[PDB]
Amino acid sequence: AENLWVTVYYGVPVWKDAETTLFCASDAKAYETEKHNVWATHACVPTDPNPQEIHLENVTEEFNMWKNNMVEQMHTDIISLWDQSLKPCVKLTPLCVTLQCTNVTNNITDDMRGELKNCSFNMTTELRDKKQKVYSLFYRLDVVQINSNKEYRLINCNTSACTQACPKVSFEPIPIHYCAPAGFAILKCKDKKFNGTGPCPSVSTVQCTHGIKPVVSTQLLLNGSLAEEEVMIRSENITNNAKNILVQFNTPVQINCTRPNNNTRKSIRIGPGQAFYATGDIIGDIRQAHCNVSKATWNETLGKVVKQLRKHFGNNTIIRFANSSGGDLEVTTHSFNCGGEFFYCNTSGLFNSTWISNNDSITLPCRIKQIINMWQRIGQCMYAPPIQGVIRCVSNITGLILTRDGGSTNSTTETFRPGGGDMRDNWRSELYKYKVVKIEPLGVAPTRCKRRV
Amino acid sequence: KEYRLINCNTSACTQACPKVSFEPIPIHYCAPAGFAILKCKDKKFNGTGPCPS
Amino acid sequence: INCTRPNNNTRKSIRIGPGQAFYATGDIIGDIRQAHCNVSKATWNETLGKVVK
Amino acid sequence: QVQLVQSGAVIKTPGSSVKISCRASGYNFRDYSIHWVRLIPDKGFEWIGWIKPLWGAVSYARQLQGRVSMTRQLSQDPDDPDWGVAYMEFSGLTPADTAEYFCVRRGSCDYCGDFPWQYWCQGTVVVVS
Amino acid sequence: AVGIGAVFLGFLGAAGSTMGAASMTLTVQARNLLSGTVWGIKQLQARVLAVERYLRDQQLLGIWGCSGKLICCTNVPWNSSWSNRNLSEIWDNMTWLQWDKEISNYTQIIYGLLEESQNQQEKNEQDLLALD
Amino acid sequence: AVGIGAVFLGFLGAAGSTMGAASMTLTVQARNLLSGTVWGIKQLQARVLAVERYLRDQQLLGIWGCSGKLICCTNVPWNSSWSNRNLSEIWDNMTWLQWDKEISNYTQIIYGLLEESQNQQEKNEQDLLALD
Amino acid sequence: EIVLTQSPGILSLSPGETATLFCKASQGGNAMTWYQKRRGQVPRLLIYDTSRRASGVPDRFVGSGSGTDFFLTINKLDREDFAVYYCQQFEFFGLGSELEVH
Amino acid sequence: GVLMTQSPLSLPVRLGDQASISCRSSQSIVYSNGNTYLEWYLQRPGQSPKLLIYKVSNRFSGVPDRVSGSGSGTDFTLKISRVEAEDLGVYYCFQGSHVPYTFGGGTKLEI
Ligand SMILES: *[C@@H]1O[C@H](CO)[C@@H](O[C@@H]2O[C@H](CO)[C@@H](O[C@@H]3O[C@H](CO[C@H]4O[C@H](CO)[C@@H](O)[C@H](O)[C@@H]4O)[C@@H](O)[C@H](O[C@H]4O[C@H](CO)[C@@H](O)[C@H](O)[C@@H]4O)[C@@H]3O)[C@H](O)[C@H]2NC(C)=O)[C@H](O)[C@H]1NC(C)=O
Ligand SMILES: *[C@@H]1O[C@H](CO)[C@@H](O[C@@H]2O[C@H](CO)[C@@H](O[C@@H]3O[C@H](CO)[C@@H](O)[C@H](O[C@H]4O[C@H](CO)[C@@H](O)[C@H](O)[C@@H]4O)[C@@H]3O)[C@H](O)[C@H]2NC(C)=O)[C@H](O)[C@H]1NC(C)=O
Ligand SMILES: *[C@@H]1O[C@H](CO)[C@@H](O[C@@H]2O[C@H](CO)[C@@H](O[C@@H]3O[C@H](CO)[C@@H](O)[C@H](O)[C@@H]3O)[C@H](O)[C@H]2NC(C)=O)[C@H](O)[C@H]1NC(C)=O
Ligand SMILES: *[C@@H]1O[C@H](CO)[C@@H](O[C@@H]2O[C@H](CO)[C@@H](O[C@@H]3O[C@H](CO)[C@@H](O)[C@H](O)[C@@H]3O)[C@H](O)[C@H]2NC(C)=O)[C@H](O)[C@H]1NC(C)=O
Ligand SMILES: *[C@@H]1O[C@H](CO)[C@@H](O[C@@H]2O[C@H](CO)[C@@H](O)[C@H](O)[C@H]2NC(C)=O)[C@H](O)[C@H]1NC(C)=O
Ligand SMILES: *[C@@H]1O[C@H](CO)[C@@H](O[C@@H]2O[C@H](CO)[C@@H](O)[C@H](O)[C@H]2NC(C)=O)[C@H](O)[C@H]1NC(C)=O
Ligand SMILES: *[C@@H]1O[C@H](CO)[C@@H](O[C@@H]2O[C@H](CO)[C@@H](O)[C@H](O)[C@H]2NC(C)=O)[C@H](O)[C@H]1NC(C)=O
Ligand SMILES: *[C@@H]1O[C@H](CO)[C@@H](O[C@@H]2O[C@H](CO)[C@@H](O)[C@H](O)[C@H]2NC(C)=O)[C@H](O)[C@H]1NC(C)=O
Ligand SMILES: *[C@@H]1O[C@H](CO)[C@@H](O[C@@H]2O[C@H](CO)[C@@H](O)[C@H](O)[C@H]2NC(C)=O)[C@H](O)[C@H]1NC(C)=O
Ligand SMILES: *[C@@H]1O[C@H](CO)[C@@H](O[C@@H]2O[C@H](CO)[C@@H](O)[C@H](O)[C@H]2NC(C)=O)[C@H](O)[C@H]1NC(C)=O
Ligand SMILES: *[C@@H]1O[C@H](CO)[C@@H](O[C@@H]2O[C@H](CO)[C@@H](O)[C@H](O)[C@H]2NC(C)=O)[C@H](O)[C@H]1NC(C)=O
Ligand SMILES: *[C@@H]1O[C@H](CO)[C@@H](O[C@@H]2O[C@H](CO)[C@@H](O)[C@H](O)[C@H]2NC(C)=O)[C@H](O)[C@H]1NC(C)=O
Ligand SMILES: *[C@@H]1O[C@H](CO)[C@@H](O[C@@H]2O[C@H](CO)[C@@H](O)[C@H](O)[C@H]2NC(C)=O)[C@H](O)[C@H]1NC(C)=O
Ligand SMILES: *[C@@H]1O[C@H](CO)[C@@H](O)[C@H](O)[C@H]1NC(C)=O
Ligand SMILES: *[C@@H]1O[C@H](CO)[C@@H](O)[C@H](O)[C@H]1NC(C)=O
Repeated sequence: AENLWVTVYYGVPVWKDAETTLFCASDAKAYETEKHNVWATHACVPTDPNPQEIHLENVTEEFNMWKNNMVEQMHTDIISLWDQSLKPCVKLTPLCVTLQCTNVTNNITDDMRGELKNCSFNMTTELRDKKQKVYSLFYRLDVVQINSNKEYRLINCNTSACTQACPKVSFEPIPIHYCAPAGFAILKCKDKKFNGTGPCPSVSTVQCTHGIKPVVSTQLLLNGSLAEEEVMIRSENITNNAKNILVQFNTPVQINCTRPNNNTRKSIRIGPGQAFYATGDIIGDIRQAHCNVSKATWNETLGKVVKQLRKHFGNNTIIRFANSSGGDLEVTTHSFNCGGEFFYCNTSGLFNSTWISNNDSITLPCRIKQIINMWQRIGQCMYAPPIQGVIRCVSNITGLILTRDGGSTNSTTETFRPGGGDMRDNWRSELYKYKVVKIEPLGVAPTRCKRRV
Repeated sequence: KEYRLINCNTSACTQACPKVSFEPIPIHYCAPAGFAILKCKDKKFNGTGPCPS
Repeated sequence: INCTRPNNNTRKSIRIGPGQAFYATGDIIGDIRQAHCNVSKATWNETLGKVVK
Repeated sequence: QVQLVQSGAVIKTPGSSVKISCRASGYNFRDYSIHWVRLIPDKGFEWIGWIKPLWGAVSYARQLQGRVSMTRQLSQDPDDPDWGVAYMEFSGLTPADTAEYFCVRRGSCDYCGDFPWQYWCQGTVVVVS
Repeated sequence: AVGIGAVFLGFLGAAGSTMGAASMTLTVQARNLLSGTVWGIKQLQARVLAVERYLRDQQLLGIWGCSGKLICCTNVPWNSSWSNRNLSEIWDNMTWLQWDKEISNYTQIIYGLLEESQNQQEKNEQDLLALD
Repeated sequence: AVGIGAVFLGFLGAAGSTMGAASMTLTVQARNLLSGTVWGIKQLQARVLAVERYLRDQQLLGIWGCSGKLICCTNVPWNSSWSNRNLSEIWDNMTWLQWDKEISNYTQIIYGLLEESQNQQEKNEQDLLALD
Repeated sequence: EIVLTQSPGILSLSPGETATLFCKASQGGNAMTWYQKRRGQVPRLLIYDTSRRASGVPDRFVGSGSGTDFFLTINKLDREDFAVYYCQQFEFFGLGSELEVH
Repeated sequence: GVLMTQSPLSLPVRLGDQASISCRSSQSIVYSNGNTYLEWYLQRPGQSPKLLIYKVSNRFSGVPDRVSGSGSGTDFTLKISRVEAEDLGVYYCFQGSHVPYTFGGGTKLEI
């Protein structure tokens, strides 16, 4: 009776916390169009479907979004994949050359400036002895003045030769389902009210995560995952200011964005099999690209998020907003890709408010760069191919990324500002529900049986 | 009467190295461990339908 | 064994193209001298005396 | 090693603008924040602001806005990527602004927080006529 | 619907209960432990890490008495200096997550004792067959 | 210091002695037999060659009578045409390296006989349970 | 906002006499650090976040505390160990203490 | 939760006409083998609520040839071809994906 022996049980449900690599798995609709249509047509497997998302009881694991892994390796994976869709494409060594630019044919004022420059320049042919003369159009943010005449050059041609993206491939988002291999498990906090930190009371295991699309956006993350019922804010430590504040609200705000200009692409042969898609002529009215949001829904959602912000900050507090304080281009404004072309669209018009302790729309003008320098790499650029026609796209604004000014000296106003910074804070808004655990079977337990001879 | 090569408007060309040859060689395919390869040893057999040996 | 070059160099970057840097030798400041090495006389005369034995 | 070299001390007339360049070397400059802090005599320390050089995202203290500006400059070469320069421009001078200024970096350990500094520039004396 | 009883039979679904769920679920976690151009290298090394992990556990059972029984039993008496607990309370109250921490202070004491007991018993069995 | 007796229990420490050292050390050599950008490919194929080699040996014990006992015993009589030696002189005068060469002129006669004896024993055992 | 107050403030002890400073926060839930500024030299963090001392720091400085109440115990001090001490919450700075050689 | 959003809620429906009661879920209700398990609930006042259909399009034995389900992913609409007085009262959606399941908000058929 009290002569207890021991038995080792194999396969015991128990785990620890660990860090492993994962494995992407995308749906077959990206495999309908084939042969390097977009990325993850050869990098991810087609999905084993319908994951075994079952429930679990009487259980509590502490979570963390901040020192969580699988967000680090995703920020490695997306960059590492992003490089692999460029090496089959053209390099622009023969194009960093003296330009002869002039203004586009347009009624120009003396003060306000056109954003298009009609530039002619020498170029090689397919042959080597002969050479050709050709012209294209460029925005104000890709030429600088080298120093009568007024000759320019491209901006990145003193640091890195540029890679044209192939116009065959596209940059549209696609769902990625991460999966854990055999010998691991992925938990999911199914609780409603959970600020991403501290113990979740109702976890549930899963085989593979649900749809996680990748977007690129600094302020005002787009097409995101909606909050469940309320409006939630999340942070690491709110009285610290050096960490951002993730706001995930409930109802999406529809945003329309467009370029009303009608373009033309113009193929220029550089050498054997080298095709440079420049911008041709502009048919119609030279007009400025812009975006619209709805007035009343935005004024409503700010009234929601102020009601949610006042919990952590005292009830009687004046709360205001401001434009971003400065820096480089794509952290003051907000950036996004809309059908294969990048915008940089001013957001002074959304954050001009103050909030007391008691048919129209908002237009906001954009700019269009053609070369990008995403993730701020030392040897990288990407000339975007100019796309045809009048362009527009419709999206859902889902959350914000904010930053408190942490000033000293007796503040009653707590002014807030948008800010992009790292790209990883976009990602942490999507993987806050999960963690990854490692199964360790072969437990051990005292009981009452004796093994015979 | 000046010419050009035929493929220069489509693709730059690769000279083969004169060291390597293109002569045929026997290749024996093999199945890995956990499979098998059957061979119809019949004489009069049109390649379609069941082989009896 | 001590080994040295007593000359004093300067490197000079030459941009060949985009992202290219040929680090050439700039000017030589001081006395144009020859690189050389020193070893000790007695230790070498000893260590040959060991290996002959 | 981690080295932070500032510029030299300077006499400035009242109402001018002063530039102070903190140059960092010995680490990957694109990763860590650069904070600016001041020591006024007989006041204790006083925080000024911070910058992240990856995109130049800045943030200021409250009681100095409209007067301070921060820029940065990276190293763009595959040979020597380590060194970085952070410029502070400080305008609207008063004779109370005579103090000594410091550029600092976050402590390098992973468990170290965001504010506790490890490395310090040698300090720059600013004196107003 | 699928009902409540399916998640009792689901993978890791038994983990919230006491031992009584673990007395019937042990085939499932044993089952799902095994079955799983630059990317293929990383998934290949993930797969071989998985099976190299599994075969260590089958080896570590092989050097004990339990070959593949999945519920073995052995012949070391339980020293009450570790547990200091009653019988049914660790068979009706504690969960296996809760059971993990109380035996996490000390490990390979038990495993060394099991190796010593099996290494002794095989020698005594060879001595039993030696006069046979 | 660490002493002399520690290397008796080290990896391959019993190789220099007779069988009496190797009669107890057998868990250690069994243990260390398993646990271990183009360089990743070469070490990956080394790792899978290692575990394939291990699993061939577990298979070759599986087709014999002893699954995971690690001290087998079986039922072919020792033909004295090979040994021609007294009993304890191959238990106290020889080493396993010395035992290797005296059974290296002939091999797989024994491995041929063990498969046949185990298959015959399984046949007679199937008949014994078939009448049962 | 958050107010910091060192204690006792200006102290006066001979070399060899071990001591302890104590600086009080206005409200809790946070964890302070400390600084050691010599005569006209570069300030120097000697202990971060509660009890973790930095690089190049001897273990004779031991800091502790909880609530709104944080201690810094200095033991086996030198005439060169003493300088002016500060304590920091996130960006806020106390006015400092000083331990005069008697 | 995976709570169901019902549209429309109150339907005064005349006798003989059609009726459409849709639900929209937060996630897909795709059970992990492919076969979703939806349920539509009858309810009269004074009665225990009972089943019409237990799938997207597979009904209870005893329900007449007038009630049908349709939809895919999140949008799932019930369709009654001819509405009688037996059909009046509160209707519901239901899940088969994973516990805890969510009943809806109730969709009342009236006259
Ligand atoms: C947030 O989420 C929304 C919802 O998905 C995104 O909106 C989609 O954006 C993509 C691209 O950004 C759109 O895809 C493009 O649609 C163009 C219009 O074609 C549609 O309409 C015609 C006419 O009815 C249909 O026949 C056709 O099937 C499409 O449904 C296409 O012209 C585009 O194709 C171009 O690129 C391909 C590349 O292979 C070329 O081969 C073509 O010749 C052509 O040049 C492209 O397919 C999509 O339509 C948008 N959805 C909606 C509902 O409008 C937002 O973009 C997203 N926001 C962010 C920031 O990502
Ligand atoms: C901002 O807020 C976050 C959370 O709101 C806070 O993160 C937490 O900080 C503590 C440090 O105070 C981290 O460390 C842990 O602390 C617990 C007790 O809370 C202990 O189990 C551990 O530390 C103990 O052991 C040490 C050994 O020497 C002792 O010296 C120490 O005093 C403790 O007794 C453990 O390390 C904790 O991990 C985080 N939380 C998370 C989720 O990461 C953060 O510190 C706040 N920022 C600032 C600047 O205060
Ligand atoms: C950008 O600048 C170039 C300058 O090289 C412009 O190209 C030239 O534009 C002029 C008029 O815009 C063209 O002249 C016209 O030619 C037609 C046909 O020969 C003739 O009928 C007209 O009377 C007039 O002479 C000229 O052909 C054209 N040259 C080339 C090589 O294209 C270009 O139009 C400018 N583009 C923009 C958008 O401003
Ligand atoms: C936040 O709001 C302020 C207030 O408008 C913005 O500051 C304004 O910035 C613009 C451009 O930076 C200033 O325009 C001026 O343009 C002339 C054109 O040559 C130039 O020479 C001047 O040096 C200056 O750049 C404008 O004066 C300035 N307003 C004030 C009151 O100083 C700020 O840009 C807004 N923030 C963002 C992120 O947009
Ligand atoms: C072409 O563009 C240039 C540069 O934009 C114009 O030159 C000056 O432009 C600035 C602002 O764009 C004006 O304030 C100056 O008055 C312009 N100088 C002169 C002499 O015009 C130029 O005017 C544009 N148009 C032409 C026909 O060259
Ligand atoms: C393209 O190449 C032509 C051919 O050299 C350039 O024309 C010469 O330009 C220089 C400087 O402007 C003059 O000194 C020569 O007299 C020009 N040659 C002739 C035959 O007139 C031309 O400048 C280059 N660039 C463009 C934009 O056409
Ligand atoms: C997120 O919520 C959790 C719990 O709901 C908070 O964790 C506790 O918060 C209280 C009050 O702030 C502290 O007294 C406890 O010590 C916290 N628990 C732990 C383990 O530290 C957490 O503060 C919330 N975070 C945010 C940013 O709101
Ligand atoms: C943008 O410009 C192109 C220029 O080609 C327009 O395409 C022409 O459209 C008209 C009317 O549909 C057709 O008759 C022509 O045959 C088209 N041209 C070609 C080359 O196909 C296009 O319609 C314009 N789009 C907008 C929105 O203005
Ligand atoms: C963004 O653009 C879309 C274009 O489809 C707008 O949707 C339609 O807008 C018209 C306005 O003339 C309405 O009459 C339609 O009913 C809308 N369609 C739908 C399905 O609602 C959308 O309203 C625009 N949003 C904003 C804020 O301007
Ligand atoms: C973003 O929008 C704001 C508001 O439209 C711009 O601020 C205006 O800038 C002009 C200078 O071009 C001034 O004359 C106006 O007085 C400014 N408006 C206000 C309300 O102060 C701002 O310039 C835009 N951002 C950028 C980068 O141009
Ligand atoms: C933005 O969010 C809205 C939220 O309603 C989405 O609208 C619904 O999306 C589902 C999913 O395909 C459709 O079945 C519904 O018909 C949509 N309802 C309405 C009223 O449009 C919308 O799809 C999201 N995306 C965009 C680009 O607007
Ligand atoms: C080799 O030449 C360099 C030339 O710069 C010498 O560096 C200078 O050394 C003097 C002596 O202290 C300094 O005053 C200068 O400031 C240095 N120049 C620079 C640019 O830093 C170097 O000393 C010479 N080597 C030797 C051994 O004398
Ligand atoms: C090689 O160079 C080293 C440089 O340190 C010499 O070491 C020192 O040389 C000086 C000669 O002026 C001696 O006085 C020191 O005592 C040496 N240091 C030590 C630690 O012995 C070394 O002697 C040189 N070797 C030869 C063979 O010249
Ligand atoms: C490239 O040119 C721009 C414009 O003159 C200049 O600001 C930048 O410093 C240059 N880059 C380098 C690496 O010199
Ligand atoms: C290349 O040149 C030949 C000869 O003129 C021509 O037939 C062919 O169409 C050209 N290729 C292309 C892609 O135009």
